[PDB]
Amino acid sequence: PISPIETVPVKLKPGMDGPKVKQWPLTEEKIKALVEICTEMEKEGKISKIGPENPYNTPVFAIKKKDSTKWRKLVDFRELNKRTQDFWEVQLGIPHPAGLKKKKSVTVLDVGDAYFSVPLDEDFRKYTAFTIPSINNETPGIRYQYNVLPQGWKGSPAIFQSSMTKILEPFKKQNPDIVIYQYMDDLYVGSDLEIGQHRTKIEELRQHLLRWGLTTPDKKHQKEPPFLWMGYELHPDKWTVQPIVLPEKDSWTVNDIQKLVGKLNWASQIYPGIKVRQLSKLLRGTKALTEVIPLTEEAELELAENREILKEPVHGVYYDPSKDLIAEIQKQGQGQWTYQIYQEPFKNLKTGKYARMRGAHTNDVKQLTEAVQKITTESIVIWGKTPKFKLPIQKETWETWWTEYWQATWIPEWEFVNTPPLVKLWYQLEKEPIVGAETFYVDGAANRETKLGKAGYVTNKGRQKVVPLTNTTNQKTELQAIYLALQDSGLEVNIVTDSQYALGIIQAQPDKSESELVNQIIEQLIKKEKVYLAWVPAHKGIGGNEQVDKLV
Amino acid sequence: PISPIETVPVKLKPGMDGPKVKQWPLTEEKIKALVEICTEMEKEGKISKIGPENPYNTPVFAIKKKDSTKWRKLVDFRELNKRTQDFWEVQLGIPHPAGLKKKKSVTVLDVGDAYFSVPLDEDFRKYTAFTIPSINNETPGIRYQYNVLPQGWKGSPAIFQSSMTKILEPFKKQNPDIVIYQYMDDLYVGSDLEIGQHRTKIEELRQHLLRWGLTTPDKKHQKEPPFLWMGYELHPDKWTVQPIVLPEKDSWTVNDIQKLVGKLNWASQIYPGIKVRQLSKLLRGTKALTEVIPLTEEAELELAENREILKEPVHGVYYDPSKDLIAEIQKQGQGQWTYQIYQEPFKNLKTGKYARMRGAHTNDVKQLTEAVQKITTESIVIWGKTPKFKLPIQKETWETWWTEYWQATWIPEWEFVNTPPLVKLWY
Ligand SMILES: N#Cc1ccc(NC(=S)NC(=N)Cc2c(Cl)cccc2Cl)cc1
Ligand SMILES: [Mg+2]
Repeated sequence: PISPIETVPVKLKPGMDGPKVKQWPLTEEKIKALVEICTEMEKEGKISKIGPENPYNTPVFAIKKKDSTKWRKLVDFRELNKRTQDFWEVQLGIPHPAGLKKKKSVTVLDVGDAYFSVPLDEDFRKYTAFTIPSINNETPGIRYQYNVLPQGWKGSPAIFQSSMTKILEPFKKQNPDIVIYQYMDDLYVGSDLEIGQHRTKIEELRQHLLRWGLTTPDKKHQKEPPFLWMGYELHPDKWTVQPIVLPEKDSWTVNDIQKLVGKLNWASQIYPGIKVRQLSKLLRGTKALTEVIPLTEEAELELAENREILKEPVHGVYYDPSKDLIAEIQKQGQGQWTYQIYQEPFKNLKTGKYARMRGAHTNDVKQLTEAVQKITTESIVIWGKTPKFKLPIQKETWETWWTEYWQATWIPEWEFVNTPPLVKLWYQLEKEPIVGAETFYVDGAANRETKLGKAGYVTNKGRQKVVPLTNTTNQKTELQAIYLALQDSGLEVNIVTDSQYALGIIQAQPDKSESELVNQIIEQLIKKEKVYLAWVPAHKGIGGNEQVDKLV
Repeated sequence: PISPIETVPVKLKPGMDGPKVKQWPLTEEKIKALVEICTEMEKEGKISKIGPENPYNTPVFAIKKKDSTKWRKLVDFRELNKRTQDFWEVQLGIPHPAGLKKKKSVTVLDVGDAYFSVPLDEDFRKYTAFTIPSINNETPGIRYQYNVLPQGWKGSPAIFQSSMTKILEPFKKQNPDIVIYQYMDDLYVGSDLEIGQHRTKIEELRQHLLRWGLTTPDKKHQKEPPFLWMGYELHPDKWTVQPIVLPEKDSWTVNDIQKLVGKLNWASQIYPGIKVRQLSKLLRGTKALTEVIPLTEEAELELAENREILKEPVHGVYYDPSKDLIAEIQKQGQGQWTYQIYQEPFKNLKTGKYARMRGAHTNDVKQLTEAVQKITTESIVIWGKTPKFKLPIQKETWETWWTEYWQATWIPEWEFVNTPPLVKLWY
């Protein structure tokens, strides 16, 4: 029954008073079906009768969707919860298993209908008033008020788990070795004392709990390693995800391609190298809940490899507080980078992927960091410390970039790994102009409307050229020019662009891009011996850039 | 402590609800720290534990003020502030001496310790609720609410005002000319004395607050110098301008001129009085990049006069207490980090720069974290209020490290920006 427990004082949102909703005089069958339920409740102390003087009312329902033994009364609190102060959302933070610690004997007790014994502020009970009717205008209605935590109320999962935690505290300070955790209706208790030695404590736990009204049945209870929690499969030493099945069709619609892509990330927690770029590059569209989205060529190949992977099941090891964490990043190539966190080489703690979903131009070194980063942040959350990295890159390749990269980054210590692909600056531009090297006064304007442009140059050597372009933006040409110059020039060249766009790009030294031209202007940089780029503002800077700006 | 006070009623702005900012995840080093610090405060009745009826929640980190003597709690009340201290920026608003930025020297000692005596208004507590995380959230955070004006919260000071000015009078007498700015947790004493003398005024002051109630851990060293004996002494005299170095080496090429025509053509917003056409006419031809060119007519002069308006600071630049102070810092080169503190683009207020050591901790995310705490104080001191920084750093990287080298009792506001382009080579 109820408890001696201290009652958390609750208040309804400012000004707002209690709900006053009515019951739609329903099946007089169900009626006496609540009248019996209610009466077993008022006796258990769970509720009480009250002089209709100043109460409100919430809709009272009786049901049993089911195909079983009895009926359940279900009070709809919607319009009460719309008036109750907010509480401290604590399930807001979920413990990720990959940072849990081995544990011998784990048990879980069913508390589900325990909140029914946790008192309810003896002053916020008037608002739990509900009216169970009578045969038909037979009685004003059998009228009760809730004395504990209504099964719907907003402040319940909260106030309960508060109250709970409190209750357990002492029991948790006289067994500082064992550990208790809760989950809505699931209290799990895991420890080290051999299941037997474990049983006693759980019974003592149960005995402690009963010493406070909180009751706890053992029948049709739970202990079922694997434990299905938060969409995980929890064993006393290993851990993994819910059964992940990848539906297969010949017709795909966002509604399914999403459930597909998402479900594909969730598996990444422990499944090595899972990719998702190509597959969700499709759902990369407008709000079509049922638009017929036809898998493209990559989507297929990719979904394929996620199977080859997802097929073979995988396990997850736990964290040993006494052993430094390690983490390695692998580059899958398409801005897709996969990692995995270990303490011991032939089993994992957790694995992961990181892809540069960002804008239009990036870098394998830059990305390697973002990944190095994405990871660090995760560790701190899970394990409470940063991991020792092992990354596909050389101190010399790194230190160069950060030393020449306007943004300020910081990578914890890191041990090199020759595991190709090898992250490395595919090229560098001259800091100073090459002496003697032909200068290409370059440019290429386009018509915003005519979507027609020109891109050429003019060298000191007096060499000119102006290739025509149809179906082009302006930035498209300001890069054609460049590529164009690079194209008709010696292993050594000095390029002059009026295009800060083209420059701000090139200067970042992208090793790849989402553009058909920036990936070409790239492989021409990769080939040159000495390349120095220069910036002269368009108009005003019509210095040498003059002759170049005229032709086009 | 042991002698109750008439708490000062505190009203959050109408329509404004307490803060509900989420607790950044900490190292376990940082938890154990705070976990201890708190239990302590709890015994002292300083602050207590709450329940689920308090849904409010403000951030808490842990850093080291001394060196590593031992940890210190630092609640990021940056929020409860906007929702309080902003309206408690006047109700009990502490004024700012626009001369402090001039003393021969400004020592800086804190008092955050003082507040910890004045009981906090029973009704307001709930909003100062702060919560110690756990590693992996394997447990419900420990929840605490303050029962005294906590520290970082910009209203503990305003409430304590009265009391300070009272402890600080029997010293304002003695030493007139000394200026005392109390901004949040720390006092800013500034005097035009030969170091040693001022230094005395300070110690002479500290000893004052001290024999009255306040305590200042300001014991900087302890009769011992091994090449590191720092007690916050700023020198708002050298707070100065002009390092926009136009090359000079009398041998300019098509390339050397090129870059120039640009940086000059850049400052056309911050300085609309600079021409370049005549020097850009020098480029007018499509000559090689490593060829030398010749000084022309007005150009040769244009380099003079356009290097001249480049000495007379931009006029129109007046602090606007209405608007906010923005400060963008930019990675310059090894060790050096140029910066600016404007209120409206291209109307810069102060444009210093900075540097740190290579071997010894050669790190960006450290320098920056200092170039902030420094850039900041220029402000607290100059305009009496921390800026908002356009930090050239990945939101998440910074998110992770700052706490480290972070010495200060305050957290400014900040944001992270994509790429300074043609600005690292200028200022
Ligand atoms: N099955 C299982 C299982 C696996 C790992 C752990 N290890 C730890 S350190 N977790 C706990 N202390 C408690 C715990 C959590 Cl976090 C989640 C569900 C149940 C329990 Cl009991 C506990 C139980
Ligand atoms: Mg042009």
